[PDB]
Amino acid sequence: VIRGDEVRQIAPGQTGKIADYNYKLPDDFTGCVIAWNSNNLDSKGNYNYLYRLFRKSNLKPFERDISTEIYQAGSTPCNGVEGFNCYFPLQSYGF
Amino acid sequence: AYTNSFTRGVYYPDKVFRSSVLHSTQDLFLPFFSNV
Amino acid sequence: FKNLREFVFKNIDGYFKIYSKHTPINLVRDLPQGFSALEPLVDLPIGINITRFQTAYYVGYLQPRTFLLKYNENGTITDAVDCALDPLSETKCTLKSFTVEKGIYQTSNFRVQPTESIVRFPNITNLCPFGEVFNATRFASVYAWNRKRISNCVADYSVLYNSASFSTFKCYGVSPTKLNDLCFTNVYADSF
Amino acid sequence: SYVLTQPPSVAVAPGQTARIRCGENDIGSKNVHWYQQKSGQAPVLVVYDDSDRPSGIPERFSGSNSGNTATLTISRVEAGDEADYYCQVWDSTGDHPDVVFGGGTKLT
Amino acid sequence: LTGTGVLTESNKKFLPFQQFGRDIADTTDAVRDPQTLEILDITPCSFG
Amino acid sequence: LTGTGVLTESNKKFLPFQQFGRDIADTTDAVRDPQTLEILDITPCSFG
Amino acid sequence: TPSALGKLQDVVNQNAQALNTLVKQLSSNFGAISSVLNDILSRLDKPEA
Repeated sequence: VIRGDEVRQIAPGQTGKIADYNYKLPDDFTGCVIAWNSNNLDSKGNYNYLYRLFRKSNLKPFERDISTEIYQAGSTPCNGVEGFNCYFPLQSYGF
Repeated sequence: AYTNSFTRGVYYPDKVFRSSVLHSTQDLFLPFFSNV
Repeated sequence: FKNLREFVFKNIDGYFKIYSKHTPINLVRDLPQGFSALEPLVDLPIGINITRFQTAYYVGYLQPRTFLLKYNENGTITDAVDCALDPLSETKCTLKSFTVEKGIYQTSNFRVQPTESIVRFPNITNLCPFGEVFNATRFASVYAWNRKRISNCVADYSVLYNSASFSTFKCYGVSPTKLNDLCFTNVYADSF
Repeated sequence: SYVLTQPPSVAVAPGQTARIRCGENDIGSKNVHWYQQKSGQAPVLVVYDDSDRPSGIPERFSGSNSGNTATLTISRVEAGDEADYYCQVWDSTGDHPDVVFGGGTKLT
Repeated sequence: LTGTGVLTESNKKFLPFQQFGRDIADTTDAVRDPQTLEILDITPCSFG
Repeated sequence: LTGTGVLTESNKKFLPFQQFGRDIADTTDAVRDPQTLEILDITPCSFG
Repeated sequence: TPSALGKLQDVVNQNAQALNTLVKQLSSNFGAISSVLNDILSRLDKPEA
């Protein structure tokens, strides 16, 4: 589930937000990507759907983990609802 | 604990039926005449 | 001890491969002369990041090598040659046959492997002025085009390409792949 | 309509740092230059670009251009710095090309 | 695939794992099927 | 710039517009540090 | 005079002219944008790149 401005990471193909951090394809990927404009199906404001903000490194293809994995710049691991120099991984988005 | 190992983990280089050929496949394989 | 069991798992691109073979053993602690030719059956997905595993059993460490084989008419592995073991087997790998005649054989050459990556960045934190130049209210006419020199940027070029507002982005003398990792001397911006 | 605005005066102790700025709206999209005029003689340029300096004038004088400011920094202030300074942002100015000068800073 | 050649059964060494394959010079060299359990290498149609 | 090499202090006197260099094979053979204004040359590592 | 040894001087100049010429075909673009290969070897995804 992606927006309309972010079709261009999977056509023709580069790294990005949606590419590295949300649904990753291989760097030498030769298979078929599946995509269609389906505005009437997600829309019903649909604020239930989620996304990932940012990560320390660019991820490998087909990764899904429901884990509390925080982005941070320092080496010290932060925990809680808010962390020092810490951005939250899982956030909702609206359509 | 060290043990000398001869020719462990050698595998066919493809899924292809291989016969009567000298196949020069550079491939990720375990080395020979080592210790495990 | 009677049984020796092993499997090979290789993790590339999120895949999780399974190779299967069983082998009887008559030795307690040492390893026998013979081989173990495994055969794959099924490949699975995982979806998670795996760096450690925890469990009669054996572990392997994998390094890339070069190998040259020989096959009979029936289709069975007769012998195998590790082309980086000793330079005799490297000569066997170069000459494509397992018999080597008498002489000097010019196999390959070498160069020193690096130890680590050394990056000499300019040690200043700053956002580059492409946020300010592109977001300008006033542009000029085409015969009297504005010119700007931009000197110090440590921030990335990722906002150049990768946006749907930038409809036409033909780069002639450079690829858009090179934009994220480059280092240059001067930046000129012309606007009309 | 673009007109350069400069403060009238600033006073510093010798051997210390001085902060002289010429900053308006969207000046970071344009180039800034700096000049020195002593009282009764011809002006001399001391800063060529947003940060680059010409020859003769040492590393005492430095500057940077970011956002809505362009600030000249004078380090280890001596007696010879007491002069007139002007910023010279070039602009298209509604397709009538102008060399716009600033109001002038007097450093004492 | 497309093969213009004489077709005859073979009795090669096979697995279900080794179902498909090609020659070292990339002609057709490994076919297995549930219809006829023999292997197939396409000898060409006496071309010359 | 990505590359493998060991650099020493260059004895060449360069004017400040000369930052990089183009040799007879058009590769980078001279380079100047951005923090300190020293000059260094580029050769790769040892061969054999 | 170099006129006697000019046969092998032409042989060594033909060889070394071919060698530094072969360095000039190291320099040349042949239609490309650079003599280096670092323009695509960077972190974007490459199904077509």
